[PDB]
Amino acid sequence: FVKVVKNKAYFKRYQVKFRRRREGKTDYYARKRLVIQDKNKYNTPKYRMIVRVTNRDIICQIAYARIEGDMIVCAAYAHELPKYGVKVGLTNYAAAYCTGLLLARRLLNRFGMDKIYEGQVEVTGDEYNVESIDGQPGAFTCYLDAGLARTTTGNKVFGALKGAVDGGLSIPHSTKRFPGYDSESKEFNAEVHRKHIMGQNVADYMRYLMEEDEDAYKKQFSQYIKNNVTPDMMEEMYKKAHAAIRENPVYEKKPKREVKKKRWNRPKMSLAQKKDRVAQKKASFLRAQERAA
Amino acid sequence: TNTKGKRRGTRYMFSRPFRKHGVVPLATYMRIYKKGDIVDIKGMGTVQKGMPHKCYHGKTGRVYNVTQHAVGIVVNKQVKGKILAKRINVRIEHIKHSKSRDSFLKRVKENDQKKKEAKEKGTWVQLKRQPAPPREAHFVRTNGKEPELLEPIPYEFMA
Amino acid sequence: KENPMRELRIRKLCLNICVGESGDRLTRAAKVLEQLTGQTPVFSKARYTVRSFGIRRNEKIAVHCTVRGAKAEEILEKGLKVREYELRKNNFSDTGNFGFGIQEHIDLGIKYDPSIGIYGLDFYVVLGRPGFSIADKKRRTGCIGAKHRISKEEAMRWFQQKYDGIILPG
Amino acid sequence: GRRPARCYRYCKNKPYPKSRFCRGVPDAKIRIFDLGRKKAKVDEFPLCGHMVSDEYEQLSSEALEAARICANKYMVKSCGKDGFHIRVRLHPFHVIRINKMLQTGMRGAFGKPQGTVARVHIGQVIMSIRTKLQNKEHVVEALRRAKFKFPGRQKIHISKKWGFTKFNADEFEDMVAEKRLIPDGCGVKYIPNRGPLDKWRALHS
RNA sequence: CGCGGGGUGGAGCAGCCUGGUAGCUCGUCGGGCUCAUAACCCGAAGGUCGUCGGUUCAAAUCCGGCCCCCGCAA
RNA sequence: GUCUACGGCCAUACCACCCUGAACGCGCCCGAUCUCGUCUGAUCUCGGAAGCUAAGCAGGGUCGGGCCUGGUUAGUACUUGGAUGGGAGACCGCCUGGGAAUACCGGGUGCUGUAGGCUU
RNA sequence: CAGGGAGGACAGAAACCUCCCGUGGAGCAGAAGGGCAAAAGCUCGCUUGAUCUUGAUUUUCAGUACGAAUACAGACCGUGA
RNA sequence: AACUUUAAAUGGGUAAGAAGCCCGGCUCGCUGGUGUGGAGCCGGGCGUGGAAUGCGAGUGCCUAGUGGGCCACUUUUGGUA
Repeated sequence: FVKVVKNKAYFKRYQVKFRRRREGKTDYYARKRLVIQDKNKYNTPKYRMIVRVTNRDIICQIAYARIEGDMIVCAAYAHELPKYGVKVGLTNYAAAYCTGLLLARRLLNRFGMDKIYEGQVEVTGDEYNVESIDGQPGAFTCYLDAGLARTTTGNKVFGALKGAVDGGLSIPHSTKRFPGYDSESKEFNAEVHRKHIMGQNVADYMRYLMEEDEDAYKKQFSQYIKNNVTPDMMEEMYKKAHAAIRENPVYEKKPKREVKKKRWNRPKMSLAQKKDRVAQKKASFLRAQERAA
Repeated sequence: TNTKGKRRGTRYMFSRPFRKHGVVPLATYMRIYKKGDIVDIKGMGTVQKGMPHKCYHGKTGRVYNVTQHAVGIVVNKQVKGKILAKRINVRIEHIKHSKSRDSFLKRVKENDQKKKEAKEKGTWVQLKRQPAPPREAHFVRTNGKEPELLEPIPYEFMA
Repeated sequence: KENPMRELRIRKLCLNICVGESGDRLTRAAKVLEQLTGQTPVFSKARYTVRSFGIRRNEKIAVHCTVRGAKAEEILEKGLKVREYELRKNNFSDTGNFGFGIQEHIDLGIKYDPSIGIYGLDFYVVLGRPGFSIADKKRRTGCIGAKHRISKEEAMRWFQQKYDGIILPG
Repeated sequence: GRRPARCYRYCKNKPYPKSRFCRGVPDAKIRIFDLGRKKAKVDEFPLCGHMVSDEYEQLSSEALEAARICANKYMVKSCGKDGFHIRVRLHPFHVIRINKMLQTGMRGAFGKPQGTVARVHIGQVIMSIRTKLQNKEHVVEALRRAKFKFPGRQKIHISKKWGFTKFNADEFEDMVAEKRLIPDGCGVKYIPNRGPLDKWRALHS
């Protein structure tokens, strides 16, 4: 035959990697260039913006590194958008912009900076940057945590970036990965970026399914029909959501009802039962062997 | 004669421990260092920038200057009958806090805790550390069993 | 009452032609794959020089293409008509895949032309199951598990009910 | 020919085995470390002898080769060619050096690889012979005749182990009885209660 | 045992450092020329490069341990 | 009780096989018009919600391997200091202190930081 | 990655394609050691931080130079969102 | 000896307070969600002098001779010695 690969010596000399690296969640090579802070700052908090695009949700958090583990100071989820008038389409580019804007305005409310650094209110998609006002507290600055997501042009991770910048956060960025950036001539179109922010790219597809075939329209989009979201008013719907986010960005926690304190889990079996299993296994194998002879 | 290389004879000393290779743990990078912190030095082979010289391995010094990615540490080196208080620039990967100093800083707290306390009570509590004194007179109980006898075993050739 | 995503699907059908020589010999066989798959194939280059075959290191010696979706369903149906729906025991792999080699491309239903010539090719079918995309995704890569794997026996019997192709020893 | 063994006797320098650094070494004289009826089971040769060294000194490969023949020459005459099994437990790996000359003198005096030699300590077994229990004084006599081929003095000891195994002879018949040892030809295999239960069923069925 | 150097169709040779194509003198064999030999003419084969291993995209080529011969060191 | 996002320590966490997963969640999954990228929407990106715990994932089990931690090995090997100790030497013994590691035999098989859910 | 197993016309021990295992057993310009797996290795894209100028320190040390290097500071940049 | 999962004894750094703690407040052109962080300045309160033993310490000039060594226990290199 051939030699066995995973022998006794394989596991003896095997070094396991980090638990997050084994699960494939952290990118520690990039994390070293990330949130950790220069030694002449002496616990100056280095804030970073964590944006994760999930299958049914979009998570936007702001955290800074600590020795017990990095701490979330503010978070915003895409499922909070039903409160702000966005029933469905919670994972598109337009939903990432609203999630980033909700995180942006919520953080400024908790720091007393709601009135200062308003940001973009009449969104166009241009190259906007927040500038600190003299005689006033400085503008909040942070950096984007792309994670393991491939950052190409038009990524939803940069959609939450645009919502955060327009909310009053000074995040260093370049308008190369935003949608509408023409690759061949190297220029950025603000109107095309506005359409993706306003969800008008989805509006073209739903209208495209009107002319081609009705059956694929109901299969591809079902809750759009159920919640009565035609392409016409999504530009009005997102403007309603943008105004609703800025007027009340504070979060209210759901009340915690008393838990029944029951274990759905399988408890770990103790040593005495472990030692009893092999005594019963050995005794039964002997008497079953006795019936054969 | 031997060579005068920077890393001559550093085969095992700068090497990584068994099954401890790979990515450097990130808690070293996010540990603070102030001026005058007692710091011991232990070289790491993963990061080749800012490695201390082989004469500073295992030594303990104090920090005087802190840069972005490294700190400056005053260390003592014996050079042919004299000790030179010299300064080196060592990167953060090579640096741990020395836990020799905290025991004195720990002990000062209970010396100060027992100084302000019991001053109103007047009880004189001993504060100086004492070496292990001779044990006092005590009684050993042999209740029941008599102390059994030990016999030197006869020799037998094991091999 | 088996689970609906335990149904055995076809992940990819891979085609490859190794003429073992660059120049006019190789580029004409690429157009055979172009007009059959409907897509431009990608050339396959030599790993190292073997002076016996007349090849060199990094010399273009093969051309290959991978077909997905319903087109791979149609080409596999076309290919087994050439082999009259029969396979040997050893053609199936231990991981649930199989393949075979046909004599030439004219048996598929494409007319010969003098400007290209005659070329043989190679079939290989990579079977799959819903959930095989975990092992090659960038984000949360992981194994598929022992129950979810396709055994050799399970791949052989899938060929029996679907295409009614007998597997005789040889 | 070669130098007398008096010079290369004491454990002078560090171990110097044949490797990349020490090359061009001629082959050692001893090549057949085991002889007799070595293709034998464990239950017919319980008695084991020993030749235990008594000095921290070096045994050359020629001395091991010479004492191997003398131990075999007497043992064959006594119990035949297949009533025993001799084990030479010293493998010569230390290469010795010769400063071969032909003027230079001590200019660049580093030794050439003359031959091999085996380090042995006090209380270490040089040769061990397993055989049947009744043929006992033959082992002592055969090992007595091999003592003259070795420098210094060494003792002959009758082992408490069952043959070449590491288990006592008085306990050996017990561990077979409730199946704690399995005879693996020349040696025996120790089976603990730590493995999977499937192999326990195989031993009991 | 040390340094400088060589081994290759049957006898002698080239071709290596700057590797991409192994040539030539004599010689062996077959036919022709002559009554026959020689001479001459026509045609064809014969070169794992001493062994092992590495290298480069490939080793006669570049490198290291080892067999023989010529004369050298003491 | 448990999950998700970001982590700290980096196998008590890994590996092999099997069993169970209420709710949310994570995912599997449905398509390529737009952003984007490939031979191929397989990967990535984008747009979604018909089906599902099959898989990923969580938990548990194996007289499991590995890993962690103890006993034994053993006051053994070794070693600081000492002798007008022994021995021809090789080496050994004693006083004074310190003190290992295999084989073998036991126990365990992830804790925890911030934010946000679910079991209402 | 080295390597191993299993398959597929030529194709065999190896020419090319596919699947699985694979803690590095490959590779990093070289001799050796240390170090490195979403990299320091392989492949692409863009560039010239291989640019200019003060100081301080380490290494051999006499604690002098040269060479090499280490943390900085001021500019001008490259690259990446 | 140019292998190592383990791994001593001997040994090599550091600490055992008054130049130490605990407060309150100013300055900064350094860093900025935030009198954030750091550093420097002040002012104030704490003496059971915070292990054993032993000993007065610190410091500046000028400067001869020396720069062939050898032997002894233990460790060890080359060499048979």
